[PDB]
Amino acid sequence: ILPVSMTKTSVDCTMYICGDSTECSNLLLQYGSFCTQLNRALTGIAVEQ
Amino acid sequence: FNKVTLADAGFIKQYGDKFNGLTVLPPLLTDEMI
Amino acid sequence: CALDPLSETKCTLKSFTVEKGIYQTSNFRVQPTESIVRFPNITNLCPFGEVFNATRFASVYAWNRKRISNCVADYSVLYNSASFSTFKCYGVCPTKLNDLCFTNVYADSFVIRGDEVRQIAPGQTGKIADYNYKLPDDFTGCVIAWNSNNLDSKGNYNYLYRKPFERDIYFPLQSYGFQPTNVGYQPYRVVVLSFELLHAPATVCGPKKSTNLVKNKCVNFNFNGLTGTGVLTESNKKFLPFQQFGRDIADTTDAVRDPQTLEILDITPCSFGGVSVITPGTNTSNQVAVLYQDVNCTEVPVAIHADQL
Amino acid sequence: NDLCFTNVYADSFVIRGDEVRQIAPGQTGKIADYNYKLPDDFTGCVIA
Amino acid sequence: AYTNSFTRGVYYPDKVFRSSVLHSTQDLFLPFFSNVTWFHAIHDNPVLPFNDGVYFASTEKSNIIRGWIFGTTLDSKTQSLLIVNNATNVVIKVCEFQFCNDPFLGVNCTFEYVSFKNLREFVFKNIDGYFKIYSKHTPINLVRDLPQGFSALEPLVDLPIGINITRFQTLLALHAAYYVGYLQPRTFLLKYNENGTITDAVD
Amino acid sequence: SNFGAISSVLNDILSRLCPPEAEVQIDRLITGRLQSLQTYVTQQLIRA
Repeated sequence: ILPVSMTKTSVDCTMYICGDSTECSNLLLQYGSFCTQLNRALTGIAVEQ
Repeated sequence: FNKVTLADAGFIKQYGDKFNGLTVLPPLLTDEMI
Repeated sequence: CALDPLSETKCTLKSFTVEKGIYQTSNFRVQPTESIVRFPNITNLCPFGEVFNATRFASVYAWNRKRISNCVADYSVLYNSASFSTFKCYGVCPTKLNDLCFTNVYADSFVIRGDEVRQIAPGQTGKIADYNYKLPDDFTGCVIAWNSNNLDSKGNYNYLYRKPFERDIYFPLQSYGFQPTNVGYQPYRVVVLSFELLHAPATVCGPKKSTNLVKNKCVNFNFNGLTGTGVLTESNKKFLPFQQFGRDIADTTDAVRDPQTLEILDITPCSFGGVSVITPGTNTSNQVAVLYQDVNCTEVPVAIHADQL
Repeated sequence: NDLCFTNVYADSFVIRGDEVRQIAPGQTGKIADYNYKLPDDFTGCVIA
Repeated sequence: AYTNSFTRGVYYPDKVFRSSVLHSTQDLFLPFFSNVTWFHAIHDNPVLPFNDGVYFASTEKSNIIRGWIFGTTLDSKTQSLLIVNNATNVVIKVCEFQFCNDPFLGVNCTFEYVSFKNLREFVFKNIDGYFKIYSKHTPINLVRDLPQGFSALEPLVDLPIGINITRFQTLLALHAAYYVGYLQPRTFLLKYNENGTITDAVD
Repeated sequence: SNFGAISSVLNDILSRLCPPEAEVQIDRLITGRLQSLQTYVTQQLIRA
């Protein structure tokens, strides 16, 4: 028996961190491209499965 | 296929249809294509 | 970026060329939403007209505690009042008190020397705070203090001084020399409001009018001071009769009971970042297709709020 | 003295001394609503 | 007498719906597999300490147990919580009562409120001066003992009374059996089913 | 989790506080939730 794939998770990091708050979403932009590179990493993991 | 099972939150609580930005995407090849 | 799915994609990628593929897109779409407000049906007004106007407040060695409950609470009248020299708040900011709503509120009230008002803050150290009126270091509440040199000075040695909210009675008991000619040695009256924010039914709630209830649209809601932005949908969750709110695996609020009509509403966030855009290269075409991730096609206009797009 | 602005504005007026407590960026109260509110991100000095 | 309480005395920790989830909570709970002091109401009602809080249960066919008293001195020096069901509704007071030498119900004040074959279970705790009451009722078929099984007690009422309680007593109808256990600061894992109902726990 | 904020619920902070302090409490939740996601994505990359 061999593992071949795992579950293709996707996390919308703005909705995880800020939960539909505009006030938080404007503060989360001050952290720059941390959120887009988390989505980029999980997309690469998911496409790789 | 019967010997591997889910009991998780989730995973099973999402996959059985959670809304905190997390989602599970389907595989490209369906189990029927595999 | 709000124009169309290709523009949302170009803004997701920070790029004017888009290469051939399927792109999971960050939101950017315009998000107009209407406010909704709900509170229990009650018509009493809270007794601040007693608490802030009593003939004498207590001595600070044995301060008096009033429970406020089952009433509409006009904190805006207190905050507009010229009577108060300082009006601190901790864990709440006073402007929000009229939107916010509590299970009970406790007023503690007494007289102190004016220099001692600085000691009435969370977890403070000093010859009143550490000895006979300690506030919690996690105190949520407002401290309202003013010179009473016209009311309480004569001096008036009938005013006396000696854990969080502890009361205790040879003794270290001492008196204040309150005379009209005293600036820090004046008497100051004070009231401290402590807010009971527990998840039991609220009974002390600001004078803000409850709206009609809007289902199946993205709304900026408030139920008993519990706010959020979300779609409200009536739901089949079997709440037990004591339960007022419902929570997800995340312990985030997943449902609420309306305080005026005892129906259960699920809450769903409005965002929908579950969009992917299928494109050939922009060198090939500006034509795209959109995948709305795990939604039924009849539900797409409702999932994305297409009438607001 | 090491610093060089594009414009400077002096806001000049009289209030009761007790109300000088209200003239700060994050402050609230009747001065800080009905007649003189600072920006919550204000850069400058308050002299009284 | 004593008996070992099994998985009994668990209650809903908060006024929140949760469903299809395992939830860890820390609160004053009666420990699992723990000794509860057992008394007959037929053939007495002594004073007990309150400790951090009390679990109380009665096994019944008769409604002989009808109320409770809580306080410190129980002698009119200070407020004391009195709870009685008058066989029509619950009545509650916190007055400075001067109680009888051997209190029973015949066959200053501040706060006041008005609303074997069966088992009635109750929990009393006094956190931050809120006297919280939880409740459950079930059929049974055993005169001796509490049942070996699980059911969660749900909120009866909450009273903002502020008494510094340290002692307790029950009240009987006079011209059945009951059990007393003490709550302790414990972590429990609670099993909320699809109907949002606590169906099991781990101490 | 609180991550040192007054509440783990982002809507408590927004319903109780005004912007100068709400931004300080939200930045603790942003920092901890962003670290919670970075820890998950890092361990999913190693697991992948």
